[PDB]
Amino acid sequence: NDWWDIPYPSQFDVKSLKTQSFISVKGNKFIDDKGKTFTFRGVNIADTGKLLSRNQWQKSLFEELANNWGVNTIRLPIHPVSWRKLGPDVYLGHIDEAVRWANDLGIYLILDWHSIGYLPTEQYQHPMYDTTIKETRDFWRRITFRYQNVPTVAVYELFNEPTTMGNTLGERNWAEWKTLNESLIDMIYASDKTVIPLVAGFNWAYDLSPIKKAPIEREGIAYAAHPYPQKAKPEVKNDKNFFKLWDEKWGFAADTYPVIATELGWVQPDGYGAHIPVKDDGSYGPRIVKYMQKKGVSYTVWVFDPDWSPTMINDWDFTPSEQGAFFKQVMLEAKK
Amino acid sequence: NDWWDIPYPSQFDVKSLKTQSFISVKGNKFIDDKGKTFTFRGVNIADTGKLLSRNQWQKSLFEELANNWGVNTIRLPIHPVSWRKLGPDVYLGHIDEAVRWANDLGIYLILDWHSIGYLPTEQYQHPMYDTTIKETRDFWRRITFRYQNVPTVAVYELFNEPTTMGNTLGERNWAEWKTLNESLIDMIYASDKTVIPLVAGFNWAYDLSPIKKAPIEREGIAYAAHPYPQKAKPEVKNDKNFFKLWDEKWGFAADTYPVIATELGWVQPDGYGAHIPVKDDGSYGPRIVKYMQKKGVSYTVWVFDPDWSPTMINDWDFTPSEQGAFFKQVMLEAKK
Amino acid sequence: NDWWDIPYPSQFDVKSLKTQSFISVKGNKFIDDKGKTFTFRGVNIADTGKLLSRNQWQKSLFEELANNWGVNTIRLPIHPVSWRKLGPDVYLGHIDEAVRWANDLGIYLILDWHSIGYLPTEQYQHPMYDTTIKETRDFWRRITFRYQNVPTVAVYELFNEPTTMGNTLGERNWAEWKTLNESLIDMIYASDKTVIPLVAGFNWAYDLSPIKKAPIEREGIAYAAHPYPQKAKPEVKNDKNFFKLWDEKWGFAADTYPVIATELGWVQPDGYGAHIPVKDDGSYGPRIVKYMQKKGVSYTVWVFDPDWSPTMINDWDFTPSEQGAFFKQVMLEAKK
Ligand SMILES: [Cl-]
Ligand SMILES: [Cl-]
Ligand SMILES: [Cl-]
Ligand SMILES: [Cl-]
Ligand SMILES: [Cl-]
Ligand SMILES: [Cl-]
Ligand SMILES: [Mg+2]
Ligand SMILES: [Mg+2]
Ligand SMILES: [Mg+2]
Repeated sequence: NDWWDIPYPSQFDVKSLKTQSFISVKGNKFIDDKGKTFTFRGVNIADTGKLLSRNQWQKSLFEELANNWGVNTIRLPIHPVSWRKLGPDVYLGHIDEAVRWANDLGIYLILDWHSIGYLPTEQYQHPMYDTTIKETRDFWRRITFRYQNVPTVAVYELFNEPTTMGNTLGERNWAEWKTLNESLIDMIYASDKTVIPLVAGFNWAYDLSPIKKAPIEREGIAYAAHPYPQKAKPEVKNDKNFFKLWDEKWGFAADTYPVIATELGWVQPDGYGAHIPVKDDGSYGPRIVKYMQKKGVSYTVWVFDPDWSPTMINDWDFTPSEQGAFFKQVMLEAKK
Repeated sequence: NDWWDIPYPSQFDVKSLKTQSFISVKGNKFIDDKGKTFTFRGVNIADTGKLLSRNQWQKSLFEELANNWGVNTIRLPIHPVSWRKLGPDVYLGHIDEAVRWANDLGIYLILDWHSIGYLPTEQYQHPMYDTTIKETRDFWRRITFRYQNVPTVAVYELFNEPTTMGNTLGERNWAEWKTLNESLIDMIYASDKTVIPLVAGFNWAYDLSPIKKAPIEREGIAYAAHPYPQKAKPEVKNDKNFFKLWDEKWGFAADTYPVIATELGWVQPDGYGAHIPVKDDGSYGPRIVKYMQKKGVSYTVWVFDPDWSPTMINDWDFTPSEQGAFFKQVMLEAKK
Repeated sequence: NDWWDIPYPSQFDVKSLKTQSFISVKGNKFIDDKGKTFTFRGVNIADTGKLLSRNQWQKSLFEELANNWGVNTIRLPIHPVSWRKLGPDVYLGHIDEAVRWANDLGIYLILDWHSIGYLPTEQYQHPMYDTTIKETRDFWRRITFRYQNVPTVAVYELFNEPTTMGNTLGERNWAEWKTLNESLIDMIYASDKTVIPLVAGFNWAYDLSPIKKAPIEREGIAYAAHPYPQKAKPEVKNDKNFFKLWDEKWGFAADTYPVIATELGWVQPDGYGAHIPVKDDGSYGPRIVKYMQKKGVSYTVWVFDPDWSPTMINDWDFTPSEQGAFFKQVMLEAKK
């Protein structure tokens, strides 16, 4: 163990993959490399470390989703605490497995640096999300180098949920956040220009309104939105009123840039692991789907896991939950 | 030990306390919530970890001080190395004990993030004081959330002693330091507006002169001063000359803002643990007391401990030292 | 093990040294304190931790170099990973040994904080070089205090090789880098004004061109250059064309400031540990020596070690390599 003999890193072997189209940004759409408009449709699964701990990190999970749930995309929420606990080298080795599985099934990955808080002050909602600017840069530097020229890995979601929690974490400042995303994007593009960065707004990735006046000044990006049921709070709960509020905060973005709702979903207020902002009577499902389909918005439901809520499944035999059965039918129909 | 099951933090239970007035800032004074002018008068004790290590962290210490030494305030100098060694969760559990003890005795706490150095460059006088901007923010975020609405915890002293040690630690810059304090204050006020932040100047919390032109731009704060005997160095040592020098550097602040001299004290030049700037023949005692009483300045003597110098006590039976006997009489008389 | 009893640091004992001239900057030259023009001529050796691990950290190494290789200078490349692995206290104790050895032999040390990457974003070429702004400041704070007034330690080389690796590590920005060096210099000069800071440019300490318009705004400094054989790439390889390219990027600096080429050297393209940018047929040796001698440039060859390449020696009996035999003759002749 001489530190001077520690190897320089290696890149994923693209020859190990079957042919797969690259996804790219064109105006306000994604397109495949055949030129056809593309929509990300799929789910989040849990952090790789959580799945490994219960022996659920396996190809059979991806096969279930691709073959039975109609997904074309899986979002991997890589939690900083798990990145550190497994260690970068081991974690990347498991992401490699996901790449191979996904490629074999013809589906795509969104790699999400899964933190919640305010990166400019390095203050977070919970220790599982704890990180630094330095560690965040390093994650993207390592990821972009390793998966250079890998079509399967389509989207780099830079920071899951920006929030200052009522300014208890710092003073939210769009200019500062914009500049930091631009810095990350520049590192990424210096290493791989074929990948799609995904940028989020404040109020837990809900409010993209700042981009009306001050969008990120880089091409080829998309914007994230997390339009959970309780984020908009109209006094009268109907399509028209939710649509208008969604329009104002995030939906407008889809007129100019591609948008991925990288989290959405619900559970009954008296259901399993129910909490604000995910409580709903179920009318939200058809509403958000109708709204997204109208605008051509892409999405990954939270979450295809039986422990973390709101769940899509009740157990590891994949018994569907209320929202699981709903979205499964939606995705299957969209696939046709 | 699954990291996703680590609990979110809880707040101190205010129902566990007896009725106690809140202290607040009004102009250049502190007032209690009955509207009466209030003066912090008390002592520092040692870091909680030091006391626990010798089994001296107990209610009987607070009882000695309240009943026999006339104090209405105790300053807790929380050293970053001890915060890390005990760990936040355990350290906060011991601060809870202090809150309950102090509340029962009708006295107040000043919570002091006890570092010495230059936080903007993260360089310090000694490793026991080592911290980062990130860790400092986190400390105040955790403290402010936990003690929301707790009258007993009156003052949040953001950073004990700013100094660049002759610019060996960085280039002292008031604008940069001011901005950082303002950032901390904003985090604190976003979580609890009833607490009093206490801000310090350069030259080891001695020089408040920068606030003449550029005071912190936030309401409800106070300023710290550490007017140890050797900080002012008049050629002729008398009341008039020390008073003028104190006026110029820190005393003037009390005309506009409340001031707490959160450290002061002396030992004979040939006494126990004697060092610059605490050496004095004893004439300093009546002088600083006269000066503070004239201006209505609050204070906490350093230190009610038999090991750390200058001591107020010779042993844990509370045998008074020279300065201990002096200040004990002063505080007892002021209490009457 | 009470953290409050951890000692404050001590300074190297200058009384332990024999008389040795201080080296200082005067215009574009170094001069000794007798007023005579001085040129650093010597070698790098490996990191102290690497040498200790094979029992090669000993005075006999310095004696070999001074007595048999004509050196007046040794550059110590202190790798951050090794600084952390040995720990500051132990590492400084070994640097003390080097100081005593070097002083006894009448030779000088360049202390090099041996990182490769972009310090403003804290991203690096390899983990052995990993550091932070905080740790880098702390290193120089500790070094400058300890070796105050020690003539033997002549040059503080602040950061070995700045590079953004094609902007994959961050966006190279001269203004930001300049400001950071100025910050380090100010810390150093606040502690010891007799030492020479050595500042490097981008493209792995190759490109000093930014200083034409925006030199570091501090007196008494020198500039580093690492003119390895493949850094300049003329289509026709001859003296004239290399000289012009070297002139443009780094050589011009020697007209106004002292310059130390703190790394240079070569190995045959099919030789031991051959890599870009050190591959050459050997014509580089006479060329760079001629160029440096013309301009009065100082230098330390990389590297007097049998493992790290390009080597000056084949084994620890000091069998010379191709470049070793070449530079040994050059230095011996220059000494005469
Ligand atoms: Cl927010
Ligand atoms: Cl809730
Ligand atoms: Cl200062
Ligand atoms: Cl002293
Ligand atoms: Cl560069
Ligand atoms: Cl190569
Ligand atoms: Mg890709
Ligand atoms: Mg309070
Ligand atoms: Mg020196």
